[PDB]
Amino acid sequence: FQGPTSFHVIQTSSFTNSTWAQTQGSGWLDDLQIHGWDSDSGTAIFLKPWSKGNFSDKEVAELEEIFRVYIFGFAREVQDFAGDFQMKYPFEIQGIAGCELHSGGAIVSFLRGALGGLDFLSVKNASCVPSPEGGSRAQKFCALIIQYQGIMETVRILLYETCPRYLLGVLNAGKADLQRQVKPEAWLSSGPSPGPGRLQLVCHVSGFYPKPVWVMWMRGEQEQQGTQLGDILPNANWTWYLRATLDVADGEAAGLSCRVKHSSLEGQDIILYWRGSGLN
Amino acid sequence: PKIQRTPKIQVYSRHPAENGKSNFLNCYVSGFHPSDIEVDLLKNGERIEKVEHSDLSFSKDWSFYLLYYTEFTPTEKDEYACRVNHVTLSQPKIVKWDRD
Ligand SMILES: *[C@@H]1O[C@H](CO[C@@H]2O[C@@H](C)[C@@H](O)[C@@H](O)[C@@H]2O)[C@@H](O[C@@H]2O[C@H](CO)[C@@H](O[C@@H]3O[C@H](CO[C@H]4O[C@H](CO)[C@@H](O)[C@H](O)[C@@H]4O)[C@@H](O)[C@H](O[C@H]4O[C@H](CO)[C@@H](O)[C@H](O)[C@@H]4O)[C@@H]3O)[C@H](O)[C@H]2NC(C)=O)[C@H](O[C@@H]2O[C@@H](C)[C@@H](O)[C@@H](O)[C@@H]2O)[C@H]1NC(C)=O
Ligand SMILES: CCCCCCCCCCCCC/C=C/[C@@H](O)[C@H](CO[C@@H]1O[C@H](CO)[C@@H](O[C@@H]2O[C@H](CO)[C@H](O)[C@H](O)[C@H]2O)[C@H](O)[C@H]1O)NC(=O)CCCCCCCCCCCCCCCCC
Ligand SMILES: *[C@@H]1O[C@H](CO[C@@H]2O[C@@H](C)[C@@H](O)[C@@H](O)[C@@H]2O)[C@@H](O[C@@H]2O[C@H](CO)[C@@H](O)[C@H](O)[C@H]2NC(C)=O)[C@H](O)[C@H]1NC(C)=O
Ligand SMILES: [Cl-]
Ligand SMILES: [Cl-]
Ligand code: NA
Repeated sequence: FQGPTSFHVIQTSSFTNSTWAQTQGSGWLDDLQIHGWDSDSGTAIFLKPWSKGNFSDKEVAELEEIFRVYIFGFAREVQDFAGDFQMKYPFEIQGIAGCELHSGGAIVSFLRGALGGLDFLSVKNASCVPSPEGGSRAQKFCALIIQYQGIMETVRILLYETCPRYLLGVLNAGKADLQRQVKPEAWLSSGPSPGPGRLQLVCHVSGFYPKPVWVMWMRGEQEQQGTQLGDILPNANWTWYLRATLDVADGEAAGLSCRVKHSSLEGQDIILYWRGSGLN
Repeated sequence: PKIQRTPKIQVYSRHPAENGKSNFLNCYVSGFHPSDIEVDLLKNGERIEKVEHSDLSFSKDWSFYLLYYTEFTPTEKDEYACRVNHVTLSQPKIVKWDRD
């Protein structure tokens, strides 16, 4: 099956000073957002009609309550401990937790945490593991967190028991959108490059879904190894944009084409041909 | 826990630009830290009010990223840009849209 294979929740907690912290949160299938967290209400925003997966409204409400209580308590506890942990304001903490479906069917769960944009801790087989970047501070944290009744048990249940069934239910519930096929459009452009009698050719590919795509500059059947891929950039409404560039001598641009292969094309690749002397 | 990251700013249209044909203008702001940031889309140097943006997210290396977008109708003369302010920037960084 195509489309996303993982669910995760993220947290960004921004600590301005000893009395002011604000948290932002959201839920994702790979890079596609499916939940928002509404700080006005302390509840989740369901971005797609199928965002609750196969969960009952009662269980969803229980999870939103767990998250609400966690977000509040976390900010409070970190403010109390900030002195004990030699913490200078302002600082930002990030967290991500979730699970992913692998080939063969295994579902693997993960939890990571960061401080100052660097890894701080992770959860490995139900245990708090300090990251080396977190140094002694992360070691003190791991020893502290496990003292809190229930916390690690709730994390264990959520990561290894709740998340896998949630993931499967939501990948099924959302399949008409998650596994849809949307065809890209493609176009060529050119520009100058630094070298003498050097040109840069650009093959633009936009509006495709799912994310996997193949784009190559070609000469007949020969793939040009010099093809440079840009970063895949998002569009609104769950499609992507990608540029594939080629640097070529002026007199050798004739004969080049761009070939695009995508799951949506039904084996009918897009082929654009570069023509010289300003003939598009 | 200390080194700040300046935003990378990429401005691109959803569809190839055709003068007079409606399109969408995207500004992808990524790789920055911390998350507090200000982003505006400009038309001929003036702030566009009808702009949408994504909820905060971050990449594997913990750098934040945001997508800002608006409907726009490009012309031969009009100039569009993305203006960003961040703690790492002395003043707002302006990246103009280039259809190329
Ligand atoms: C949301 O969906 C989850 C996924 O459901 C499946 O997939 C979706 C896409 C649709 O196709 C659904 O029709 C489909 O059910 C549900 O979670 C799954 O629930 C089923 C039972 O309905 C459960 O199956 C049981 O599995 C155990 C074995 O589990 C262990 O071993 C396996 C490996 O072999 C391992 O992977 C597991 O992690 C465990 O270690 C098994 O013993 C059960 O057998 C008994 O029951 C069956 C009848 O079903 C009977 O024939 C047998 O004879 C025997 O008595 C049974 O096969 C799935 O394993 C589980 N999968 C996941 C990943 O959790 C989910 O259901 C709810 O959670 C379940 C954990 C369980 O408590 C259910 O009763 C719950 O309703 C569902 N809803 C929610 C709210 O999460
Ligand atoms: C480093 C290792 C893990 C890293 C992150 C973990 C924490 C990070 C730092 C924490 C420091 C302090 C933060 C504050 C934590 C706490 O504030 C709170 C609770 O606090 C007390 O805990 C008690 C636990 O028993 C609880 O009791 C419950 O009470 C109820 C009514 O009585 C019911 O009866 C229940 O049954 C009973 O359990 C009590 O409310 C409460 O007050 N959080 C927690 O529970 C754990 C945090 C969980 C959130 C983060 C984990 C994310 C895992 C997610 C994977 C994806 C989710 C699954 C998919 C679903 C999506 C739709
Ligand atoms: C801790 O910070 C809060 C939050 O506001 C900060 O200050 C603003 C002036 C600005 O710099 C924001 O970016 C910050 O987030 C402080 O609350 C402010 O307090 C001042 C006077 O104390 C008041 O004029 C503002 O209206 C307050 N704003 C809010 C949003 O509450 C707070 O006082 C700081 N606390 C300590 C102990 O320093
Ligand atoms: Cl909240
Ligand atoms: Cl995808
Ligand atoms: Na609240």
